[PDB]
Amino acid sequence: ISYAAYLNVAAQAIRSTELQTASVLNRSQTDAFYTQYKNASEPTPITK
Amino acid sequence: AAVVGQEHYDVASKVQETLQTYKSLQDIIAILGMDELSEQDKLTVERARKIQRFLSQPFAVAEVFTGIPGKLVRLKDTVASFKAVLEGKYDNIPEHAFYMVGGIEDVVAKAEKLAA
Amino acid sequence: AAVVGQEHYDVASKVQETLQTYKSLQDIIAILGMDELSEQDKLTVERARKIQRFLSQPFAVAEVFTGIPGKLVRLKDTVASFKAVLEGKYDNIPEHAFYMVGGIEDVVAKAEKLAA
Amino acid sequence: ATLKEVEMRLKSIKNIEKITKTMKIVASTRLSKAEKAKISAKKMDEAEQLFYKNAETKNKELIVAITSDKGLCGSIHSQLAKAVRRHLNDQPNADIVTIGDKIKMQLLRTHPNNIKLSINGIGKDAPTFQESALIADKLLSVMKAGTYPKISIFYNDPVSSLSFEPSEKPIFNAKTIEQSPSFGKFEIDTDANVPRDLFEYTLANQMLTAMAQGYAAEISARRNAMDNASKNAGDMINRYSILYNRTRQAVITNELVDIITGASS
Amino acid sequence: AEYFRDEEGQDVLLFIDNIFRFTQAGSEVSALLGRIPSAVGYQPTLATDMGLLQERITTTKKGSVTSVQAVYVPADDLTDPAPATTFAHLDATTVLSRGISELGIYPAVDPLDSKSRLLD
Amino acid sequence: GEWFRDNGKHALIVYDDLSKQAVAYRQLSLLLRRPPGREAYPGDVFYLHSRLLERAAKLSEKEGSGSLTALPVIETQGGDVSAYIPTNVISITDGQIFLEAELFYKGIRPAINVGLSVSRVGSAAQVKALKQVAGSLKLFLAQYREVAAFAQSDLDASTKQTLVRGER
Amino acid sequence: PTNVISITDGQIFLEAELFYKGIRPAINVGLSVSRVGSAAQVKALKQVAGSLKLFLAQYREVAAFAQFGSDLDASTKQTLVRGERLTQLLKQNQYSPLATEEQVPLIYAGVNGHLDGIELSRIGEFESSFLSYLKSNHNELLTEIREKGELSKELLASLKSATESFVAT
Amino acid sequence: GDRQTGKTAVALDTILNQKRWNNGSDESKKLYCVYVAVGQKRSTVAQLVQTLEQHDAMKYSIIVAATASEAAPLQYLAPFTAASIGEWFRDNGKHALIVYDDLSKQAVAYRQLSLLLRRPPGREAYPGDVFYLHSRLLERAAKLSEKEGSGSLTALPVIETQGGDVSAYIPTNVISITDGQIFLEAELFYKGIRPAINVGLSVSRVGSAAQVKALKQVAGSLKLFLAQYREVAAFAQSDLDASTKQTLVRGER
Amino acid sequence: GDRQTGKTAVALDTILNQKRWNNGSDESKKLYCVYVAVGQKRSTVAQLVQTLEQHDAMKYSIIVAATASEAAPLQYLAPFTAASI
Amino acid sequence: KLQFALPHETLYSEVTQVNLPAKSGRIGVLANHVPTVEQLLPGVVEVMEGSNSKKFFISGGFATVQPDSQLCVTAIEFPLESFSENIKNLLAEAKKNVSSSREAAEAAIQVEVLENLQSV
Repeated sequence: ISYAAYLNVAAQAIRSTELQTASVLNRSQTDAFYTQYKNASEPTPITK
Repeated sequence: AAVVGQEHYDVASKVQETLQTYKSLQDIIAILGMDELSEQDKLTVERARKIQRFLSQPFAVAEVFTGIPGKLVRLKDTVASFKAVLEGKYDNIPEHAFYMVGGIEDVVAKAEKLAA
Repeated sequence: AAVVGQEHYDVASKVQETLQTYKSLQDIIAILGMDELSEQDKLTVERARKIQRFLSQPFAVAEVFTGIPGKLVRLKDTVASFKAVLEGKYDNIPEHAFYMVGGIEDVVAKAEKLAA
Repeated sequence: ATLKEVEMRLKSIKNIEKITKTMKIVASTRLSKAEKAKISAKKMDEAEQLFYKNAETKNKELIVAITSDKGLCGSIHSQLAKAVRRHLNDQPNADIVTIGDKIKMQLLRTHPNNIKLSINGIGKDAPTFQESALIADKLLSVMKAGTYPKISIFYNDPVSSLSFEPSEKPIFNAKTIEQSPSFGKFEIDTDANVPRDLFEYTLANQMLTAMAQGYAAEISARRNAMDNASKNAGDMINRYSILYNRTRQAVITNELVDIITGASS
Repeated sequence: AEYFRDEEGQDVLLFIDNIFRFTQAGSEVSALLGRIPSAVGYQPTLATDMGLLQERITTTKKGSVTSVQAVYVPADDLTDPAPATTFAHLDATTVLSRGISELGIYPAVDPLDSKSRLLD
Repeated sequence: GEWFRDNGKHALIVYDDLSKQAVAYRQLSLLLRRPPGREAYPGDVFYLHSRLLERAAKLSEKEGSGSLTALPVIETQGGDVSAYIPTNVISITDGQIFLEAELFYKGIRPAINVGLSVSRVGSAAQVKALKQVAGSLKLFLAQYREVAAFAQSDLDASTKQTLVRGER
Repeated sequence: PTNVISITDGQIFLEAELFYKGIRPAINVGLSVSRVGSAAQVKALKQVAGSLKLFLAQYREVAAFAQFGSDLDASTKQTLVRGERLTQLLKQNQYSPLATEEQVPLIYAGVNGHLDGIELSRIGEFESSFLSYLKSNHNELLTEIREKGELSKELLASLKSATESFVAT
Repeated sequence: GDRQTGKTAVALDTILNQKRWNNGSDESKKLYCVYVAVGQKRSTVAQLVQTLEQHDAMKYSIIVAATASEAAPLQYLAPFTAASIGEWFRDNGKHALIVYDDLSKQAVAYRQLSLLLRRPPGREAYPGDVFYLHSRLLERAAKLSEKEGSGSLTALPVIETQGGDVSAYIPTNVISITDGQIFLEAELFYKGIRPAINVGLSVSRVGSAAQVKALKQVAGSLKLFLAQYREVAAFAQSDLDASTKQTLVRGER
Repeated sequence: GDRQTGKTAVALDTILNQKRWNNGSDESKKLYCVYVAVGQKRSTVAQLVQTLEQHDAMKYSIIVAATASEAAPLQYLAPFTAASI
Repeated sequence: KLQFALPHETLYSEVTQVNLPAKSGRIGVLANHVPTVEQLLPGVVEVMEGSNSKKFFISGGFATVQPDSQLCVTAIEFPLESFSENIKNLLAEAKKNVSSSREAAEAAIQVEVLENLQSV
């Protein structure tokens, strides 16, 4: 796993410790899609 | 209200509000987009779009105009059928399967028709 | 067409359409800038602004009042000049260049003057 | 007729004025969060920049660009498009990763060959580390980012809280980090692969900052635009109001003529 | 007022209520008299009637009447002839408003819509 | 009404609708060939309506402390409050109530839009109790109108608070 | 104008702006109505132009939305694209009428989406060429439409196939 | 333009400016100027008279008066009568000028008379011979030929644009008769330009063979330049090239 | 729709398509067409007849005319007498 | 000095002691330290400006003493984690999850963070 993916998981994991914040949860939840492209042609948008 | 049936009135009031909201929200969708409509607003819009075409039904005198034989849908049946939509029992039915057809039973049948 | 020829008629048709478009987007442009409108249309709009300015020619009788010696250009030349402009070949030069002058050649030359 | 079509159009203009006003207010609300983010992010970035400066690190290639899903933010989308196009002269073969729908659409038109990866669902949200990290993870794998010893990112720097200048910067690849003039004062370790880690880390950390800057410029521009919109609508109100008043008088006159004509007989 | 001015040498101040309703009343009498109602209903003798009224209010060498009139603009349409004719006679306008009263300021007169042709 | 009023009693007379009364006067005038006023409605219709509407009044105590309250009804021509008969009547009347069609559709049935309702005598006669508990209400609703159009996403707490109070 | 409108069985509103826009002859199809309605028009041509009204009506709504430059979903842009092609189809040369036998194919192509595919600029080329192709090859098809004036299954299939064969000109 | 924006003042300045030639030694440089006051407060006119006598110009000028109170037929005949006086100077060949303030109010007077003569109402209820009246009036003011001893009688007629609606029937009718117009822009008048004569909508159709050669040379192309200022300030409300800035800075100055 | 924006031309197009049946043997689809021109100048009418002769449809066409010059009673009577034909 | 920034917010700001768990074991910084780049591991960190000490739980990042004695620490998401058995339950789910899949990395992180929680 890539270092920044690893760290991302670490940050996310670290926010759930026992206590929570909405802004925290918002900072740790994102809805996005890799609208995959190709040299025009688009492989299907795989969710982030 | 009570004269046309308290239930009938309330259902029809809900329909009217739903439609009135939809007409106003068309302007919001027009410039701003549909992104500024909340989930609740979006559900009201989806119901209105379905209702708008649930109203669409053929008539015997548009066998001549079209060919479809009219749908004589009794008042009691209509109150029920519209009530169902509002309850969201047939919000699992496509908008075009509300279009130009009869009552709720028919709407279900046309859902099957689009389905296969 | 075939009264003034198909080629003339085609050239004129495009001008009419272009100018009508330009008039059509006058509202939208005013309420919100051209950068918030489609890029393709923005080219059309810029072309049309040029065409409008191109249409001015000083008068050869009100030379005093205009303050510029008049311009009368051959009909055969005129068709050629507009054809080029519609293909935007020489379009890349100021609105001022297009304004109050004769032929395409004059516009180009006046662009050189303006550039200096 | 005249009267109703005037009146309806004037009503439209009024409603537009109200909407552009409304939009401007909501834009302000959003703007506060946006600016706050840009500060915190930039401070973090500056901590990294301290390294890059002191290291004097420096340095196909990647192009990444960012403009939100949403439009009517002004010319953020198209000023950035123009500035991408300028550096697309420089390297025509560079692979453009388009972050958000507006930059996606415009760049996709000028060259679709470049578009290999594109994202969506970024613009509506305020930038978050989660996005950057995952995008970064995909950037390495999908774009083979490491293959390109040059990476470059485009965003909109919010020059003033009334202006935006589209800007680009170069992300430091692991090759660059290796050969950085000063690197000896900094302690490397054979039990670390600090180029391969720092590259990855600054890919995201820089990108998040770029996103925060972009988002702030976008929302700021939108506020400015929506304010200017309200003004344009006001002018339209005034011209149609004069017309309305004139039209009212005219109707009375036309009606009067009918009465007179009747009376004369 | 003229007895006061001319024959008691007084300065007087003459309030009038709606001069819209002065016009309106005149318009009706005109129509009743069968004279062709001129544009926007108002009497064809609109100008002349104002001329007598607003030139009998003046500074004589004995006194001077001064007149404050109330103009009930119909929909604020100043382009309507009755307001226009009034504004021609008027020398100053004091533009009272409720917005100003709501800023606590009584005098409730608009600061930049109050204008006079005597302020010079 | 005068008999009741004259006896010192009180009563409420609702003239519904003076617009059709106007039409009748128009019919009379046209048939008598007397020229019809502005917007083809008789010229001295103002005089007639005003005469009628001024026979409704709160008499003095030497006149036996009585009244004839009145509430004339004018039918708008598709919400047109500009038109010779509306403008005239608006001038005569002291107060207006302006019902709003949008509100009717939006389920305020009966529908009243209190922005365009006005009272020019208003609270001068009001229940004292009702005065106490209703100054706030005018202001709250006023704010609610302004923040109505800010109810279309990311909302400030103050506006959102106003919006909640106003909707309820 | 009010008086005549009542009298007639239908009204054929024309629009000046659309004339300049290039739909010449220019028909204001929004206000072109027949209160009495249709039943006189070739049976074949009736079959083909069935959803032409729906497409155009949808196009009108869609077009208004589209010029705000607001984000449009693909469904609206299917309509928009289709609508645009239809508009280009409508335009016709002055003093040149077109036989119904050769209007049935063009409407078939459009409604069966073949036209919707091919690009806006070359619609005029497609129209001319398609007709030429039918004149060359499916001249039997044209003869049959002329002769029988209602489309059989065989004609519909033949026509579908013909359009497919010449789909990209 | 719009009344009482010191509409009167523009004319006063002209009469006063030409005081040095009206107190000149050549009577073919002395304009004998006639002020026709139609539809004006008798008090205001009396103050105007005092202004003229303060600027000591009254002795070369006539005042004809048809105040607001004065009878509507008299008001109708008021410019025509004044022009008869004007023609005597003109037919002495001697220079003269006549200012008709405000012919728009004369139109209303003739309207009253016409309506009471039961002539059928024209556009905006103004009688159909309103054109005939104005054209007849205007064409009695002239620069005669050398044969006739070149009798100038310079007409300046002041039209009161209600709401600045210049499409209006009475204004358009006047515009078509008059040689040039001196449109005044109210917004600018208010906005500190005094006098605020917008030059985008002011024209003169034979002025370009009137004023001295010095004022042709120095003033050459300034009309173009300040109609470049109009263009520049059209698009001023974004990017400005140094060329654009130069024009804008010059234009504003 | 708005005047003379090829207002005439729409109608003429119909006449041209009536060539296909009219020229055709189908006499039950043969429409003899009557073009009524009211209030139009002689030159306009003359141009039209030239167009009709050019398309040689002037054999089944009747043009009943009452030009602007031609009397107001005759113009009033002109639609009704065209109807009789 | 020692300066720590984070993407939501960061504050740090000469002879002070930082105690760090780094991809170099544990490192202590006291005043000037050699200029270094160290990858910060998911860590429990103590920072002491003067003798006063503030204790931070850190999600990994980077640590870099600059030559100008600016200890640039960049980390993501807080010693707030000290509020703290749902993380143990989540580690059990995550362990199961490794069988299917990123989940392996997640569970590794869960153990590391759980260890860090146990330390605090």
